[PDB]
Amino acid sequence: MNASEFRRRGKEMVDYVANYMEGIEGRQVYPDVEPGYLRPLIPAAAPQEPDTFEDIINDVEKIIMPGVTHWHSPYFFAYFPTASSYPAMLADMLCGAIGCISPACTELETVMMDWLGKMLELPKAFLNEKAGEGGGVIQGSASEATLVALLAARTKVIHRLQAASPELTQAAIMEKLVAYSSDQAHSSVERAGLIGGVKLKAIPSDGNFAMRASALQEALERDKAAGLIPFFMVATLGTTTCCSFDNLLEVGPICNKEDIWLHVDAAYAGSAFICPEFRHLLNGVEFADSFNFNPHKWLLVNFDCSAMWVKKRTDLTGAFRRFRSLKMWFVFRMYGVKGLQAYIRKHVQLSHEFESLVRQDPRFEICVEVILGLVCFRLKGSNKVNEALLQRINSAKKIHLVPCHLRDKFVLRFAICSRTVESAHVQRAWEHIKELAADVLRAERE
Amino acid sequence: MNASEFRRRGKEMVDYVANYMEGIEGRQVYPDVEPGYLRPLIPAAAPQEPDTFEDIINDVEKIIMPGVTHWHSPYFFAYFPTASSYPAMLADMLCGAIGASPACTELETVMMDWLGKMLELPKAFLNEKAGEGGGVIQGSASEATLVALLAARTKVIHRLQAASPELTQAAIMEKLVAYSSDQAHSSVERAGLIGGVKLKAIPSDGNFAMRASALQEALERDKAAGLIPFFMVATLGTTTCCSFDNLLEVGPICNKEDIWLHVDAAYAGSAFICPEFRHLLNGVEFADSFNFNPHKWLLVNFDCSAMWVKKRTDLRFRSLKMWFVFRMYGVKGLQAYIRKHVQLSHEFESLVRQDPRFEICVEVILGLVCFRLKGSNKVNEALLQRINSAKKIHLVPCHLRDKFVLRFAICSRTVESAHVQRAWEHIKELAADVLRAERE
Ligand SMILES: Cc1ncc(COP(=O)(O)O)c(C=O)c1O
Repeated sequence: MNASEFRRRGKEMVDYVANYMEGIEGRQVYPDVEPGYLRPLIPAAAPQEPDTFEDIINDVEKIIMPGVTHWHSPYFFAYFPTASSYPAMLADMLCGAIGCISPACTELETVMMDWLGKMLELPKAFLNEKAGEGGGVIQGSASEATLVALLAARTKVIHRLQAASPELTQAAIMEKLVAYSSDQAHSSVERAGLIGGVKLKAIPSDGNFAMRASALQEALERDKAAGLIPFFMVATLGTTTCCSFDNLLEVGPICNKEDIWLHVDAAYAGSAFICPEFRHLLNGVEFADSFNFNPHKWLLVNFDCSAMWVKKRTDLTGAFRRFRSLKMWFVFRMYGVKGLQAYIRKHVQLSHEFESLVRQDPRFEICVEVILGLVCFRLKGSNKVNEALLQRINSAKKIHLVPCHLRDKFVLRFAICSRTVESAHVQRAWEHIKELAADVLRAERE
Repeated sequence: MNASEFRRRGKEMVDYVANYMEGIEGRQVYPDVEPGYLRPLIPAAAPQEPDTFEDIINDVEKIIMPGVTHWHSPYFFAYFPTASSYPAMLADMLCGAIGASPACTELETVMMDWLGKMLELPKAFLNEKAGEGGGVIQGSASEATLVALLAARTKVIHRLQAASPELTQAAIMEKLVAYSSDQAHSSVERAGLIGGVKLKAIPSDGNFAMRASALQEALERDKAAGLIPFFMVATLGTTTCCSFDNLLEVGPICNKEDIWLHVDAAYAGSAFICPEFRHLLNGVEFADSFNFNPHKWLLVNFDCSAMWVKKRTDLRFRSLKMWFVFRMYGVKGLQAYIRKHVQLSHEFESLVRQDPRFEICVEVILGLVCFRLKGSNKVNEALLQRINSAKKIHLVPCHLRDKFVLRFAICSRTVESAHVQRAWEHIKELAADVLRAERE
């Protein structure tokens, strides 16, 4: 098709999109289709002549929609929020026109990482605006980022021990290397240790599911005693399981003095640190060698955006593609800092709403302190009761919740995710959960 | 911003984008601004209140455009891998709104069938209810080559162990050999290193095609030296020139010698939707796997690389975009698209044959012309250097044998023979100046 025809149809698709979004509340979030429903609906071969746009869009409604998961539904309460903003869509559009994989890309990235750095109020050591030795950079995921960090640290320690002891071979050194994370850390850490070919050990967390000084130091002594070599440690701010926070201020100086590279994975919670109410949870970065979080989670930049800063950017070269700063730029300019702060606080509020609806009911309990946007709750009593509860919910198909385990407790996770969630939805949700609970607790007397 | 702001600014962006594409002829293909230009044009910190859309798009022209490459220019005469058609942009827009997905798994299966029939692969390769064999979208062609090689590795190991229970996997692998043309895309070499097997190049003939004589030789030399051939990559539309391995001669030898025959159609594979070109693909019946990237010529986004196997046992929502592109051009549209480009190629080819200073190195079949200035390597390097220096068009070189070469690829959506005329005349001029200098 020619330019002029894209105009008619692009604008049409813009309308089609807006509609889908405006009416999204109406859709059953999860698909109920029987395998192989699709093939009969689509012809055996490609068409010789072009089809009409009318026919194709109809077909998107009739054929594709029924078979897709609508995660932008405000009724999606699983995992963590996944960024989808209209400003990013507009960027993707432009970005599709230009194409990408020169200087505007690299430069807007550096400057955007500086914008974001100033927002999270990071130590100047991570910022390269005033000529600093460190800087920011966009990765595809927290996981990739953690890997990039593990491998920079690996390279580092090798270059150190070899400088001080030339006779020493790479193979012989990596045999000894040990890395760390909290027992609450994310799989991406294990992934990294295996790719990086080193040993990974978990530190036991405390009753707030946080890594502390004493526990980390036990570990280190234990492994140094056996001749192993600490080189890398990941600290999680906003664990996947229950949004708990490693004690960065306790752990930072330890890592420093033990010549252990400290990476802070803040993939979800990191977004909230642009609000002064939450910035303190980040106190400690001072000590970190690298810091990462996912704007494509809670900062409205559409997927593929992961933000990482390092104290020494040449440390990073040791590890040896797209135009993502454009999205960031659009999102930041189209919302402003204030608007972003509001986005965050609106979720946090709604999470506290749900929280206090649960407390208020003598039958339930909160399991972890509710810090920001995730609620870990439970029906008082047996696990089995709560596995029963989650079944009912997940079977009813109105909402969907993801259980986790906290030591020995089975726990239900409610997560404020979507861009358009209001107080109304959260309430509707809690109704549904509470009907189903009473049902369960009544089938408990039989 | 809310949904009705987006109905407005979204349609506005549709306009900005179309304008962009339409006037693209006029833009210089390469930035003429230095790393460092951007920071001072843009404030030091993010704004507190929302900026206006109007000020943002103005900033895109004034600030972003000078700093950007413009690979969608007709004057970009190489393969732009992240190039996209309009139907693809329409798809992306929807894909954004949407974002465990039964529709995306199943559409992909049907699209692979569509592509399949378009290329008219033998019935075997079809996943269309036949049972045996089938097709899959791999990440990239490198990833495909590696998948075939692993499948092939596994096959030979089982084969040899059934015959000789004593042989160990390790003892076997140490002796395995893989082959490909000496024009084999780099991604064969990588697949071998990861598969931990020996890779040897088969020398091509006067046409840069792999032939029986050369294949048999290597199988003889290596079998006798106690090695075991197990895998080969035949290339259809090489990445240096636009060469074509002879499947008719190579195929039968593979089947006989138990060599697994993977065909790498690369970029060229798309041309086989046209009857004129299907003869270059005769031989696939012998092949065990077949791969190509439809991005190049079937106007998709390159997240896509199609691969089929004769036997399936031996082994992001992409499908939507495919569906949109195929549904929106039609087969005939797609065909006209390849055909136009081939035509532009033969037109550039003429201009080249019509100047005695230049030669043509490889038969021009598809959208690529390999030519140079008659004479010396030195000379040509100098000509390429000053073409890129002028930044008005872009070309990439390659080495065929021992000889530097200029590749002219007609690849963009908007290319017309005017752009070709204008580019050739540009290439003549700087060749004059280059020739002069050489005399000194
Ligand atoms: C002949 C050939 N094989 C393999 C490849 C690799 O393609 P991809 O980058 O999609 O893996 C290319 C593309 O550049 C090619 O031209």
